Amino acid sequence: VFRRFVEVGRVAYVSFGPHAGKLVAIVDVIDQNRALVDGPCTRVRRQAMPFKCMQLTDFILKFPHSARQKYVRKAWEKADINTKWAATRWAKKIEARERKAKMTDFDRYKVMKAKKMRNRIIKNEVKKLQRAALLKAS
Amino acid sequence: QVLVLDGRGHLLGRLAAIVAKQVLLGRKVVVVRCEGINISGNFYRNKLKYLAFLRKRMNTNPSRGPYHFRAPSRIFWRTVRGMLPHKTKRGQAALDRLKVFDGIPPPYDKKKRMVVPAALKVVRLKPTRKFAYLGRLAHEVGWKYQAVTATLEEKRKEKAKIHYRKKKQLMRLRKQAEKNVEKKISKFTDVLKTHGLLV
Amino acid sequence: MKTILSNQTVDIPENVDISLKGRTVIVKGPRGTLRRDFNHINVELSLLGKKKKRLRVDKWWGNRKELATVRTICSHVQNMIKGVTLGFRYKMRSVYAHFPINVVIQENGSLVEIRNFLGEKYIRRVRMRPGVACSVSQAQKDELVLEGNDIELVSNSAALIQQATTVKNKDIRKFLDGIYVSEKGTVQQA
Amino acid sequence: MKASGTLREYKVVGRCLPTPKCRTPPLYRMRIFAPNHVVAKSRFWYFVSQLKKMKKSSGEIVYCGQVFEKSPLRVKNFGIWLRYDSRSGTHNMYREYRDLTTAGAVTQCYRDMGARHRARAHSIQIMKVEEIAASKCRRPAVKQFHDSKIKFPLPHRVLRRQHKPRFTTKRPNTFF
Amino acid sequence: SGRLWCKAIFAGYKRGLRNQREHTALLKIEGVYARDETEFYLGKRCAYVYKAKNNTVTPGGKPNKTRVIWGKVTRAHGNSGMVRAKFRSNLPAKAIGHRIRVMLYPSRI
RNA sequence: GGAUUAUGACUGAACGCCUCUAAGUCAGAAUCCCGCCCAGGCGGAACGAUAGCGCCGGAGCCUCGGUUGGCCUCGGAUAGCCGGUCCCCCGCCGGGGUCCGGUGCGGAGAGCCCUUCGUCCCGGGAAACGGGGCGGCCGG
RNA sequence: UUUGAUCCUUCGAUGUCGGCUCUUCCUAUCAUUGUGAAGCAGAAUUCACCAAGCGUUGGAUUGUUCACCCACUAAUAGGGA
RNA sequence: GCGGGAUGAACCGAACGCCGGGUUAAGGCGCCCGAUGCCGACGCUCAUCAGACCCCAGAAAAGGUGUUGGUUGAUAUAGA
RNA sequence: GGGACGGGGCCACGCGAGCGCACGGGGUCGGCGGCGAUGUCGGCUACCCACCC
RNA sequence: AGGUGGCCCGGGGGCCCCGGGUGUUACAGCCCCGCCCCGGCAGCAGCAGCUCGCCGAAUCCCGGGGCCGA
Ligand SMILES: [Mg+2]
Ligand SMILES: [Mg+2]
Ligand SMILES: [Mg+2]
Ligand SMILES: [Mg+2]
Ligand SMILES: [Mg+2]
Ligand SMILES: [Mg+2]
Ligand SMILES: [Mg+2]
Ligand SMILES: [Mg+2]
Ligand SMILES: [Mg+2]
Ligand SMILES: [Mg+2]
Repeated sequence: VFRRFVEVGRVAYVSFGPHAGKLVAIVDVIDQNRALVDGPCTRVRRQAMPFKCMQLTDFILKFPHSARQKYVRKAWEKADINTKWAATRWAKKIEARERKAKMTDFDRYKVMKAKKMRNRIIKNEVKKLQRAALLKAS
Repeated sequence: QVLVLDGRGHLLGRLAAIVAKQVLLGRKVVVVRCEGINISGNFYRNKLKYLAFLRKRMNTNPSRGPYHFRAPSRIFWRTVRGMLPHKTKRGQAALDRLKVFDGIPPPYDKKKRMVVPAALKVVRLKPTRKFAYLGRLAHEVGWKYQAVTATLEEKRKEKAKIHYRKKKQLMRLRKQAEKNVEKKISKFTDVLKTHGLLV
Repeated sequence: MKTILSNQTVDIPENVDISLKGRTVIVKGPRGTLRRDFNHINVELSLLGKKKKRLRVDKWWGNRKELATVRTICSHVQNMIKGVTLGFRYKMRSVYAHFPINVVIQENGSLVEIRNFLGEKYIRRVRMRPGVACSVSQAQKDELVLEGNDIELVSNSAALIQQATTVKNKDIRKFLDGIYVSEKGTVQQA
Repeated sequence: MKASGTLREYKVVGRCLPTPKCRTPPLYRMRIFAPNHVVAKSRFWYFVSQLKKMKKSSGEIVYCGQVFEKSPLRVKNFGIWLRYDSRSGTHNMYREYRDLTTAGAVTQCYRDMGARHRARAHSIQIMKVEEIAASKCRRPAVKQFHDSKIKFPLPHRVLRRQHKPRFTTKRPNTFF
Repeated sequence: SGRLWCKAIFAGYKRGLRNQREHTALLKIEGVYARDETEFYLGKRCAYVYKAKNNTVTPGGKPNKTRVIWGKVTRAHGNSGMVRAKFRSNLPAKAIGHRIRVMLYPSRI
């Protein structure tokens, strides 16, 4: 089975390379493994980009297969992609690895000082919900 | 401080290309279940590739001849001994760090085993090609112990289904006390989200 | 070159309801169920429609060596439906010139002894494949009818008693004996 | 020629030099594909010294300049008339591609003739490169991308960065 | 009251294929896997700690049984994360695979 | 005895017909490989009998060195999987189906548990079924 | 596995023809095992494939390797180290 | 004499006082074995004897509906 | 000729006297700290043994 | 025309898509040509830290690592 399709008018997410972590669309399919790619709002110039550096989401937006740069900006800020991308459960765990890499050593000390009391409470509840299922059983 | 490895789905040259470097760099490696390894190419070509090695015995006293081991362990140890300088005291003091087992012994079943992704058949082979197992190969070439290994690799799968059930049974209790409590750990999470741990 | 898409569809009649879990199909109906797993072929089986009235199979990005696998599954599925609705009946004669060929069924349809072939005292203890029920015909002098549902279990076991009885060391332009196959047919008729 | 990098695209005009015999000579011009502005000159005296009696010692390269592309943001369907020698007897060819620029559809032409014919770099005479509208293409590797509603999935994404997590614990996933 | 150094496995001298130059000894560092990361470990004082039979002096302590060979990290090597090192006295062949330390303290942060 | 060569056949496309073949499936041999049979490795196991000797917790002396936190476990698929419902049919809780949630894996090894400067007062929170030291059984 | 051509190594020495005895090896297969085509009805015979595990003899004359002839046989195949 | 061609009187780089630092040549970078643990780029190829780098240690005429390209005319909404 | 208040650049504008910094005819400190008598500090070479090449 | 508003024939769902045909910007869009100061403006081998180059009398400043002091 398949669900996510390459189709004229789909928004992909560039994984690596020079343009790290930007949503961008697909205008055209040149060949088996090459295309014509543009995103005007996330600070990208209209260029040619392969398929091995993009992983793709379930957003489409309707425009012609060689449309110039305006009709994309109309369909883009019409559907408001730059909020629904940031409202997904997929680009919140990106800034989570950014907050994790940008952690000051004091802000690591306040996690060692927050887990250590935090999980001696869960363990003191599981100890009572094993034998809250054992008083009934015995 | 001691590595472990599985043997299903890994290739033979790609695994021994990682392991003959990681041994020489001071790291004890144990590779278990070396009958689920599979070899590239079809079956009958790797069998004639091996029986043309079994025909090569030293002519005047074959007891001095090439010791043809038949187990899939002492084959994987053979094809590591080739990737090592086994005449010098930095080869003979490295092969006593490696330890190879057929099947899986009880000292290494209640431990989490690591899996190399760079040597897997589904990654490093096109999916329209042919592969060949090693166990059915050794049985075809003189290994007498599949009728024991198959049932000792049956009694532990039955023991680990049970251990996965009681792992789920403690996890649900953990997510229900984590549903009851969070009135009083409401403040020990607004300090974790702003440091990126529960997204 | 690399062809981008090729597909094929099969209509199913409404005495049969089919489904699939993953890649192995199952088809049940008037005479039983059959299951065949296609896990070595790497295609996409889709089953379009409410009431499940037809099937469709795809293969993306394939060369000439695997555009062959579009039709040769549709055939083993039309054969899967025929072997459940109708069921197969292979009729096979028994040519002999001078000695009498003796044919006797052991095990209520699941074994065949063969005697007196070319005067050979050597009986041939031929076993069928589990799934096939042989029989001596009626309203005909010499004839076997093999019946069953799976064609793969029928035709191989039919060819076994065709190769069990051969001719050693002589001509086969003159010595023409054996139980040969006449007609491939179904149990009942549409 | 060493087809290294991507082939840039030069336009060369050249001539013989004036004699007391003739007052002014006429001027010729070609289209040369070259990695730089020197082997376009050493290719120009080969395609001129294969058609007219003109040598390097009796001429001068009047102008040798880069030619940009009129529209490098559109997608175009090229078509190339080749002429290549072989191990036994020369041949002509006509072969199409699909690319943006002529420079990339000849970087592609030299790379595909290297792959499918082992025609080396010193055996290839590019005579004519013309872009075409979509009707007169004859070969099936282009006419199949002629659909307005094209649609295909990415079936089997084999992973990379094979050695960064080099010793992991979990088996991967190749369904996306 | 914990470790204040970083692990480093000695790997080989700077050799060609049929020579060898023992005055420049290679290292691998657990955690670094490219040449672009190893700009942190330039000029860091590395060391090597062994032990022997007799008893020797120790700066700020009673004479123990242990000995050291100090050193220094000079420049990178390869595209993977290997790095060279210049010790004062050239190293023995007993330590191929054993453990040396590298410090951090001639810092540049 | 097993796996199969040579060769002989089945279903079945490419080539709307065909066809032993390209994917899959069957029978098959003085050959190959194992048994029966002969030796038993700087390879192990169980059981005994144990002569100034062993089963059990003190300051000291010579030597041999490498280490400077641990992870106490499903099996497997890759043109697919993971978890709740077992509301419901079936097995002595288990799987099968329906359905509800995730799916570039967050019930993530890019990971999680432990965290070592010491003590004395005074309170706020969280424990109260708690912390530590000895008599009743197994995992095997 | 024939004879020739050449002259690189050994002439302060590599013991030089045949046979007896004795292990192993190759296949370009004479016979036996399993299989195809015939101007193959059976019986006989010729042709080819996988295939070298197992066999391939007793004697007169000659210094003989070579030859030639009498018997038996399943077959009296050819050679190297 | 030296680095490379696994090995080697002549081939390819290069010609020497004893030593520190740097960079290169012919060559090479899965492991032995210093170096790709590049998100390397585009394609052809399945062998029951695949194949893999000057001198070099081996091989052909002819064949193939095995496949990938190509070339010339003669049947295409002229149902061929 | 200014155009009737115009900003930046010109090594243009046969005994002058004293002082100092210096990317200047090949490195100095006019800077320091812990270890030392029967168990320890130095000695490359010369003797035995192990290892990399 | 790399076949879209519509229009029109055909099959699926609880109007919508996917189907094949007709014809000119259609309730999408592209391309070619004339003129409006090479129409007007920012900018310029582009800090949309990568659409495509060669350069420095038309080029200068900081900082880091190593080895050596005759
Ligand atoms: Mg006969
Ligand atoms: Mg058997
Ligand atoms: Mg069989
Ligand atoms: Mg210590
Ligand atoms: Mg002599
Ligand atoms: Mg002698
Ligand atoms: Mg032969
Ligand atoms: Mg060589
Ligand atoms: Mg030369
Ligand atoms: Mg090498």
